[PDB]
Formats: sequence, structure tokens, C-alpha cells
Amino acid sequence: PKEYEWVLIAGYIIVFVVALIGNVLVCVAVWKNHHMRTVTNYFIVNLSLADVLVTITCLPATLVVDITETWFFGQSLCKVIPYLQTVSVSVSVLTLSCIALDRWYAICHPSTAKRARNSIVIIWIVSCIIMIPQAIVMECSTVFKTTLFTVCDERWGGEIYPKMYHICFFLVTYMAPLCLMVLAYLQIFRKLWCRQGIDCSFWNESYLTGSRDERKKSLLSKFGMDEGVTFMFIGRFDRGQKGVDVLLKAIEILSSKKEFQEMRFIIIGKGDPELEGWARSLEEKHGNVKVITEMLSREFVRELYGSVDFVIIPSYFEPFGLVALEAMCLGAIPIASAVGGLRDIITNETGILVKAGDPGELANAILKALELSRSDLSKFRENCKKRAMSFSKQIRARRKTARMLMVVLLVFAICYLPISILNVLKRVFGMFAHDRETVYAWFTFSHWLVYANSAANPIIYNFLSGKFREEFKAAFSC
Ligand SMILES: Cc1ccc(-n2nccn2)c(C(=O)N2CCN(c3nc4cc(Cl)ccc4o3)CC[C@H]2C)c1
Repeated sequence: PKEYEWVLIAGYIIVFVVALIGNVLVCVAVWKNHHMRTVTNYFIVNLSLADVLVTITCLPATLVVDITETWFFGQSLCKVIPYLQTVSVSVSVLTLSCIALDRWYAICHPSTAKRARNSIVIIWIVSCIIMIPQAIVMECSTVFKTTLFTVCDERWGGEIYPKMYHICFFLVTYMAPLCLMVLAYLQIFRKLWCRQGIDCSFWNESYLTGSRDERKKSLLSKFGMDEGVTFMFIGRFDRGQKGVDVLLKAIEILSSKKEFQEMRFIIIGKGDPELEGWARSLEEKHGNVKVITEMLSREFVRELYGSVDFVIIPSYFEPFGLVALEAMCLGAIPIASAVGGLRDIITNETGILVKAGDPGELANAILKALELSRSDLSKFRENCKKRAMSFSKQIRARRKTARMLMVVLLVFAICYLPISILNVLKRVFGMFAHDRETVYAWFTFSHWLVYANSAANPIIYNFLSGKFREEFKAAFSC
């Protein structure tokens, strides 16, 4: 014995050094730089600690056993080292699960460091408890006389128990949390990439020409309106969704007031023929109200956002205030409902918030926007622009971290698939009961791969995380 031995020793050494240095540097990076202190990164630290554990205590023993096919260490270590192995695996899996859970909770339904600490502690306790059977079953057996060798292996009192235990181990440490994390991360993907975001390259002021005053003058001239504060609605005509009913009702409330003559309204969209007719009746009734049911290009809408004073977003429900972001990027000030999404983007410095379906509150907000429009609104518009850009920035960042995490999950799944399938085939379906060197080679490789995962994570952080890469950079600077 044996071929593939030098590549096994070499690979184990490489993995050992890279995993040790790498995960230690991960922990150092998070601990010494405060901007690194996020829930995700605390969890990541936990992961690296588990990896360091299994790297120090299990990897060498595994190399020796896979090389010699014997157990030189004691009975105690024959209990301990497999126990530490399984515990490390459990900690890793549950840590990934808590990461995915955290991201899902923060992204799909918009988590403190204390909560995260509790999560960590729980993870380690659960992991240590559920892996007690592993420690119980492991036994040393003497095989033969001139010599004798001892091997360390699971001792079962039947054929059913190992099958059940390894089914359970496969489900708990691999299959179920993997499935759950996949579901969570695909929902997260759909949320962050497909439903969130904004064409920042299109929705910016650079494409418009002339001052805002000139554009507004052109706007009102084109619409056949006198000068005055201009409000804009763009959503669909629904009852209980985009809230054009709230706006129409509030317009009726305002129409009796003397301030109404100072206001201008641009209501755009299709939908309920009753609401469309209501809009058209209000349009025919008042000269300072214009209704557009026809389809408008993005360029025209962009010009609108860059010309009007305020944009009214009276939604009952708005998970993604993309209209708000588009308008704010072009200097339009939002008067929106305090529903989650608009509630997220807009603050009291970057717009006006109102109760979702209260026409009185909306009319009051419109009046307030008028009195506010009696003076310079520059600072306000700039605040809106910078808030929108900041929000978009945050979305892109969340995309980066989420992609990194997904990649880690994938690499984990890949790294643990072979040993999983092998264990299930051997222990549950009783295969490999008959050419042994091939099976043994597959097993040695699978073991090495499992340990290779631990070295895989930190370099993943290096290539897919700017902050981690920068701290790694600072570390290796001699
Ligand atoms: C070496 C190694 C690495 C990873 C493994 N893995 N499978 C699934 C997840 N991870 C296994 C493995 O097949 N396990 C883990 C616990 N077991 C185990 N035997 C070990 C022997 C040595 Cl020298 C060191 C650690 C040992 O862990 C026996 C039961 C069995 C289920 C073994």
C-alpha cells in the first residue's frame, strides 16, 4: 500500500493549512474590524470555528486511518473524534440554516446580535446533544496468531438500528435543511433580483435638460394648465390596492377649498371603468385636473417625474415602492401611504407619509405640500435623490451578500453529497457487501472532500466579499 497515497497526504496537508489559516483569518477579520459586525458575519464566524475544530481534531486522525486502515488511538478517542466530527457537521448545517433564515426574514419580510448569540448557543447545544448516539455506538474491535490490529467502527446490535440511524443522520445533517435553505434562497432570489431593484442607469436627472422650473413650465404649457404646484398619480385604477379612489375622494374634499385653485393634478392609468369614469367626471368638472388613460413611454414618464412637484402614492398595499424610487431619483417629492415598502424608503426628510386609506389625511398632506411649495424645495428634492440612490445601493449590496451565501450553500451541498450517498448505500441498503479497493478509494476521496469544504469557505469569502478580501489583504501584508 498504496497508490494515490502521496496525493492524499499532499491534499490533506494543503486542506489543513488553508483551512486553519483561512478560518482563523475569518474570525480575526470579523473580531478586529467593527464594520464587519453583522448577524451574517457572526454566524460566519461560528461556521469558521466549527471548521477549525474539525480541522484540528479530526482531519489528521482521518488521514492516518484512511492510510493505514487501523486505529492507533485509544477507545476514548474512538468515541470522541467521530463525535466531534458529527457535532462539527451539525453546527455547520444549522449555522447555514440560521443564516438563510435570517436573510429570509430580513429580505422577504422586513434580527439583533443578541438574537444571533442565542441562535449560536442553541445551535451548539442541540448539536452536542443529538450527536450523543454517535459517541455511544463507536467501539474498538480487535482483529486477528502473531499479530492483531484494532479498528474503530460503529457497533450495532442488529441490522435495523444502523439503517434507521443513518437515514436519520442523512435527513437531519443534509437533506431537510438543504431543502429548506434552497426554498428560502430561491424565494430570496425572486425577491431581491426579480421584484426589487430599479434601472438606475435610466432613472437619473442627467438625461433631462434645463432647470426644473423650465421643465415644469413646459409641462404645464403642454397640458394646458396655469402655473401652480403640480401633483401626479401614475398607478393602476384599483379599489384597495393603488388607492386612486383615495386620491379622487380627497380631490373632491379639496375642491371646495380656496387652495384647490392653486393645485394641479395629473392622474394617469387604466383599470376600473367606474373609477375611470369618476376620474373623467372630475376632469370635466375642474380645469386643474387632467386624466391620462393612454399608454406612456418610459421616457415621457421620466420627463413627468422630473417636471412635477409631488408624486402621490396612496397605495393600500405596496411591497415595492419602485414608483417612489423612480420619482425620487428625478427629484419628485413623494406623498405616500405609510405601508411597508413606501414606509421603508420614505422618511420625514424625504417625503410625506399618510394613513393608507384616509382621504382626509391625504387631502391634509396635499395642503401641507402646497404650503411647503410656497418656498424653496431644493434641499427636499436633493434629499429624495440621495435617499433613493442609497436605497438602491443597499439592494445591490444585499444581492452581493446573498449570492455569496448561496455559493457557500452550493459548495457545501456538493462537498457533502458523495459521503452522504456512500453512507446511505452502505449503511441503509447494505451495498459494498462484496472489489473493495475502489469503494475504499471513493470513501477516502469523500472524506478528503468533506474536509476540503472547510478550506473552501474562506476563499469564497475572499472572491465574493469585498470587505473580507480587504481584511485578508491587510492580514498578509508583511
Ligand atoms: C471521516 C468522516 C468525515 C465525514 C463523515 N461524514 N459523513 C457525513 C457527514 N460527515 C464521516 C462519516 O462517514 N461519518 C461521520 C461520523 N463517523 C466518523 N468516523 C470517523 C472516523 C475518523 Cl478517523 C474521523 C471521523 C469520523 O467520523 C462515522 C459515522 C459516519 C456517518 C466520516
